[PDB]
Amino acid sequence: SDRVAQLTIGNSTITTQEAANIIVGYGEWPSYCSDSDATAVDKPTRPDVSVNRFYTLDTKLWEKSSKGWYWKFPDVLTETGVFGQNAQFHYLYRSGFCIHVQCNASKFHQGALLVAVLPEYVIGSVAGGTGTEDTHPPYKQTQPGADGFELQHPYVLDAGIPISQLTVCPHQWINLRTNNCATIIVPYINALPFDSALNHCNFGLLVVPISPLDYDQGATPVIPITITLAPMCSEFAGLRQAVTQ
Amino acid sequence: SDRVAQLTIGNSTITTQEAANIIVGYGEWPSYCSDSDATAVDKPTRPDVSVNRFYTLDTKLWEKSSKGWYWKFPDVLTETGVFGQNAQFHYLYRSGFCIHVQCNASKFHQGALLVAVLPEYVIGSVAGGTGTEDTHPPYKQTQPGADGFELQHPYVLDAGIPISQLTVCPHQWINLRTNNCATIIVPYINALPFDSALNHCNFGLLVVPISPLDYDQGATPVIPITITLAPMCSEFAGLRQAVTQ
Amino acid sequence: SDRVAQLTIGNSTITTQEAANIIVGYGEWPSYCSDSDATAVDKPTRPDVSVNRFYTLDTKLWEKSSKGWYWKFPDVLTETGVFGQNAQFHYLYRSGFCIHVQCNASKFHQGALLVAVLPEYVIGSVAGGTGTEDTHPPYKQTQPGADGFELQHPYVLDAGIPISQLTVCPHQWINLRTNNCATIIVPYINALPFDSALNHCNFGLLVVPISPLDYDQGATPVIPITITLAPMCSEFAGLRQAVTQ
Amino acid sequence: SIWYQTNYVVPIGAPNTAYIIALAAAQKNFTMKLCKDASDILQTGTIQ
Amino acid sequence: GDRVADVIESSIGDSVSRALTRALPAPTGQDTQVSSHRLDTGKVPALQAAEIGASSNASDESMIETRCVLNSHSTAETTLDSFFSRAGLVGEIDLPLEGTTNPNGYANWDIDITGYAQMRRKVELFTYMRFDAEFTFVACTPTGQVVPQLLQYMFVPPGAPKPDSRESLAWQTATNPSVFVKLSDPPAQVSVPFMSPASAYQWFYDGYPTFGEHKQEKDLEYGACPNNMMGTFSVRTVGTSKSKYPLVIRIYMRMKHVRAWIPRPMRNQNYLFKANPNYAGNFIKPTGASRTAITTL
Amino acid sequence: GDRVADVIESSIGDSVSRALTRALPAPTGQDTQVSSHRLDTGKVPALQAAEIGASSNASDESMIETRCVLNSHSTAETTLDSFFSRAGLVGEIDLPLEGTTNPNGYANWDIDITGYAQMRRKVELFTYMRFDAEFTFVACTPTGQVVPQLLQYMFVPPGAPKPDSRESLAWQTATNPSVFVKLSDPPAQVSVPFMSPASAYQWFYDGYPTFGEHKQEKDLEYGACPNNMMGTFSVRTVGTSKSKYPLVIRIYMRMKHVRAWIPRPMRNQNYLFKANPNYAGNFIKPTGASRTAITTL
Amino acid sequence: EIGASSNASDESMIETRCVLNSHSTAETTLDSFFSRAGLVGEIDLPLEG
Amino acid sequence: ETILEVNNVPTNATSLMERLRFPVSAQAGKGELCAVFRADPGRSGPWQSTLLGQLCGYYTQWSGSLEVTFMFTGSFMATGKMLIAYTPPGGPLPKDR
Ligand SMILES: CCCCCCCCCCCCC/C=C/[C@H](O)[C@H](N)CO
Ligand SMILES: CCCCCCCCCCCCC/C=C/[C@H](O)[C@H](N)CO
Repeated sequence: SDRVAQLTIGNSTITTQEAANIIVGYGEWPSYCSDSDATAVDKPTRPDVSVNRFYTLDTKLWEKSSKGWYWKFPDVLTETGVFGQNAQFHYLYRSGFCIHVQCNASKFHQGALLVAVLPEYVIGSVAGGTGTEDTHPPYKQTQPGADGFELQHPYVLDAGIPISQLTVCPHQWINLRTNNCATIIVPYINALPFDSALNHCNFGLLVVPISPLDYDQGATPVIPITITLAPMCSEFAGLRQAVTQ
Repeated sequence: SDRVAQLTIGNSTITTQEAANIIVGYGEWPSYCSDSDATAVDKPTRPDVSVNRFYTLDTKLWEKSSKGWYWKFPDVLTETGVFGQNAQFHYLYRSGFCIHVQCNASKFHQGALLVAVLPEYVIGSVAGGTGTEDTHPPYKQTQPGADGFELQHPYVLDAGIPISQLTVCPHQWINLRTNNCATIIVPYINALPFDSALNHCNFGLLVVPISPLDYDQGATPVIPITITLAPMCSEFAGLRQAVTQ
Repeated sequence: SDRVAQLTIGNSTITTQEAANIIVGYGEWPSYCSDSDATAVDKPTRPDVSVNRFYTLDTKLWEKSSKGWYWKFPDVLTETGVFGQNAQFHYLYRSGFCIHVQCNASKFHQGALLVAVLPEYVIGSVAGGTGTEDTHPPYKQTQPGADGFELQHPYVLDAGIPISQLTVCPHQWINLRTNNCATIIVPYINALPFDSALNHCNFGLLVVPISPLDYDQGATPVIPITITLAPMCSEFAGLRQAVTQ
Repeated sequence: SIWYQTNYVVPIGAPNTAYIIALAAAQKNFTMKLCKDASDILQTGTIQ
Repeated sequence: GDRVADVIESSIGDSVSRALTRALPAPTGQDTQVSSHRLDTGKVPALQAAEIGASSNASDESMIETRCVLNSHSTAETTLDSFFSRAGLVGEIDLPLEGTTNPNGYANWDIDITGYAQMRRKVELFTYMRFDAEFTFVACTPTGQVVPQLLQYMFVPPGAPKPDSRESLAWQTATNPSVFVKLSDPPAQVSVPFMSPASAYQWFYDGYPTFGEHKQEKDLEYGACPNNMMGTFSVRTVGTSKSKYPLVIRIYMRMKHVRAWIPRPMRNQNYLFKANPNYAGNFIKPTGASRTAITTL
Repeated sequence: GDRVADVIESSIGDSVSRALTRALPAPTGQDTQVSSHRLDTGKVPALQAAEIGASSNASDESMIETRCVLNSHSTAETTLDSFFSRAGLVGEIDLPLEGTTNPNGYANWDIDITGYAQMRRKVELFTYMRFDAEFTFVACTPTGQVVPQLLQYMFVPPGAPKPDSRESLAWQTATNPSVFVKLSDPPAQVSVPFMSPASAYQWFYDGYPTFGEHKQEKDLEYGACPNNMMGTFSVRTVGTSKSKYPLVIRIYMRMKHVRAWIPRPMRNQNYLFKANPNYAGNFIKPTGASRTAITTL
Repeated sequence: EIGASSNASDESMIETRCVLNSHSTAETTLDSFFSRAGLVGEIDLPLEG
Repeated sequence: ETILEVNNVPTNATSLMERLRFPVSAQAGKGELCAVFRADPGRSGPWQSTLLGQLCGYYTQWSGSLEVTFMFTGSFMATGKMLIAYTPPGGPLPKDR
């Protein structure tokens, strides 16, 4: 009654038979912007089912020596489908999200993934190691796209913040012994009712294996991690010609 | 009170000071598909302001020897903006239209344009002149795009139908002596509640000068004809990957 | 609450801990013949507990290359116990059935059995391959007895009917990953209130492995399939001397 | 189209290849119209 | 729920089609009322503007001094059923003894009413037409003689197997409707319903039926509407041997319960191909007759 | 209007934020109720699942035999204002006589509280913070001596002209707020409101402020939030000639009316740059101290 | 596995609209499907044979 | 429900039985394609094996939503996730997941 679940939105349906309940980010469901909070005067467009659907963006292979990966939102969808088209044609952006991470193994595999959502996850550079060099992460690292990016130092999350305290953010654990999926529902987290879907990344999703994957030789060595996500209550405003980046 | 008009829809506004009233195609305003007429089971998307706006697609130059031009709908917008993106991503299509043809001249210019909307305007070939050759119009002629296409034999409209009876269709006259704009509002005209926005062209717009343009030498010789149009009550259904043609 | 079940009838009890619900053939429980449907004038005998009991008739070994087996009813019991004695001594016959197929394996075995009940399952011959020979199946093939018979061409069920449409008949699936038993309750299916229990076979039970059995070397290679069945609401009429065939 | 979402993961001691059985049917809004002749005639010569 | 004003007050979902006009009964032509001389300024019925695109609404009374005429002329005969419910030739099937067209004693006629201009010009006046059909089959030898020959007319819906020979297995008609009549009998007559998948037949389909590149080989697909492909008509001489008589079969169609939409200009050029608006490019002729000068009759 | 069901029954426009939790008053720590030995099956408070991502809700009573304790320990001092409303160093301005930094007798300090780890670690605990500010300016010579020098502190909002010299025309402060105090006087203290264009200051901005290609020259724009650029602080020695005394000015900030959102993990690496989460890549140190073995203390 | 057809509906899988289905099921009935005359036997009456 | 011959590649008699089911196995985890088939019930192809397709062969026009259920016949210890996508008309065969 809590291990089996089915999430349907738009024209896509995601099922699961070994779920571990659903986390609502900060105990708040996604909702449309209230008229007392909106600041733009133009009437926003609400395409509804054409954008509020589960997008399966990429598949990452979990290995015994993996460090972890992170994705930026809504960067991952800035170039995907009708949602990406609307985000390119419209200046303003507002939506929630429903992130479903899939990672399935057998009863003889072991390992634990920490799936967390960190708002305004600003990536820092290693500052040339010693710290005397004022470097900045490249565009391909600050906005990795749909491929995500592999963490270099997951202990500090490449941002000087320990991962041991990452659980203060909305998070779920994919421990292969019990559950093979993590569901996090994240409302719009920003200091503004609307923001640019290209320049600003509202939050970053982190998938870091805390307990290394292990299995005896002979079992299936390819354990993929697949990210599936669906915007919720998406709004757009400030239409103009399309902008690619 | 009838010569000045302003049409506003979406985030675009079109004004006119020498209008000649507004023609509603077949006395019927565009409306959404009723639940007793719909056949698709998926919930259609209604992007509203992001697609229901005035698109200025191209400008044609009226000359003393011009034969006429025609455009196909919604072909002209299959590759324009959020409307084109939705038409590419969605299999089904339903919308009305509000076509505003602009053609402005001075009080010393003369000429008359016949602006008409002919549903299911099937273009035929000249059949090799004699008629013994079973030709078909090319893709660039059956689906001219946003550039339209110049009629070869406007008397038969390149389809064996006399233009003298074209006024039975919703039409307006741009006679430069009085009015410089023609406004036609066309509801969805099809035998189906929904249809493909790429394969099927619901109607074709014809702009044929019946009385040739004339003016004494010295006046402005460039008299442009500009087509501006806005879909009304647009619906889309059957989302999949984008299809370019 | 649906995986554990116990069927008790007569003096026999069958239990199961990995059941997959119970199929009532055509949504109708076995019942005695109504006085408005009966045609024989003699009072039928209803031995009740002496015949309405679970008979375990034979055990078939499922192999990786098995084609399938079928049994004929009530042929399988024409020579078994008090039921067989009554069927031999009485001309008329009427009963339902409760067929319980047992096929148990481990969690590392895989395969799927299709257990179906096909009324009036007439077996045809291969007609000499080419089809120019008017052959008939032998007595040992049309009335196989308690040993059943192995299908030669399970795709056509040795009768020119595809097995892909066999699921239209009352059926259950024994997929070793979940369930190890199939329970089908079949009422009397005939165009007559009574019929001969020797000459006429009301229905045939088919057990055909659709997905071949598989397992790594080392596991138990003998996976038996055992058929257990119990007549329900059995009636007999027209007593005379015993007839063996 | 059927795509592998993540992978087919199996432990040591279980078969590496598994089969999927597809069953097809129609919903309760399914209707049919214009009864026509069969597309296949299951007969070559005269049925003797 | 709905809490924002732009959603609460939104007109999205209003499926009622605002119709500026409503149909009014008109059994007879409009009466003419008394009119008198009218000499006033500012108000002018005579001057109109065809510029708007609306037909001028000036009446007889507003232009000249008229009398009172009670018009009792009925408008019944100009209705759609009165205009269209007249049987006319739509297809002809030839069944020769020795020939190259149909020497096998059978012929498959793809159902289409565009093969004859008399019917085509009438039906092509409207873009969309929804109607029932009544088909009558008049069969006779080329000399107009009736002969004791037994025929079979089979309706072959789209997707059904098309017969390939006079003794084909498709003629068993176990599902297809078939008509068995003799030439000595009156012509066979059956009623055919509205079988299109669409809500109305469309004579002009400005589009393509399938996606992909429309090259030269895939160029005949323009203007072909699958929603009008009602099937094939198969006719044969009922027998194993060849028929003794040559036959020509004429099929007459008569629409009924007709509904029409979207009038279009009537054709004014010679027809050239079935399901194709192609016209002779070099032989474009004027719609009407010509005269030597405009100032003379 | 709305006539289709999918529009009439649509939840589009429901702007109410469904909150699964509601704030409850908690002036003191929770009391501990009496518990006894509990020996039952099926029901188990001890076993939980951190897998879900929710903190375990097992209480003291559900694990061990507890007594009744009336907890009167107040939770007032852990509130946001109690934790943050303590003045701390946020910026230091040096006004040397002979030097290379500010030899002109004035200095422009871009307002930012990220220059000192003591304040930065506290403020960086939350992603969004909305508060008022109270700034106190302690000025003294490098020897800690107070001297009779008259200074001017000017608040220069973003867009206002930045002074370029001690006698610049911008010092006329006809619109900008200015404070004139002497070092012998108590430190100047003013209250600064919430001036951000956004509804709350954001210490981390995962984005870029302007469109276009972010090349090497346009690479410092990452992480810079214009909504936090509250302006520049300009200080000068009020006079035409050079001041007699060298001055060092320390600016202490104390937040009040604080509101915070979105807690994040506290920093555990040495800070390197203002407005930049960069850390020493080769010198990543553990959050806490280490020990030789896990089985010993 | 149970042997019963899956009862999942359109509404329980994807976001659907409200469609009033008026398509008649009359033509799929037994009499509509079977009450069409078809060839079942042929008798040959030759002169010499 | 009736068995849908999705894997209707074989033609020989000794292997006509494997047309009923199609295999899955451990993969490289790149979202590869497993099987495709058209959704037309009365069209020549996989749907001819179904009773629904056989009956729709007797009717020219059909209207209504179809349902397809896939039964996994693997071992109880074998897990995995598969994506099954239906592409509305007009779009070609998807090149990738
Ligand atoms: C005895 C059986 C006779 C069956 C008669 C079926 C006739 C159905 C009436 C409409 C037939 C279609 C008429 C032609 C339509 C379009 O103009 C063409 N298909 C153009 O492609
Ligand atoms: C006498 C006038 C003093 C004016 C004081 C204005 C202070 C306003 C309070 C907030 C100041 C911004 C603090 C720093 C914010 C961000 O961390 C940085 N801008 C990072 O870019």
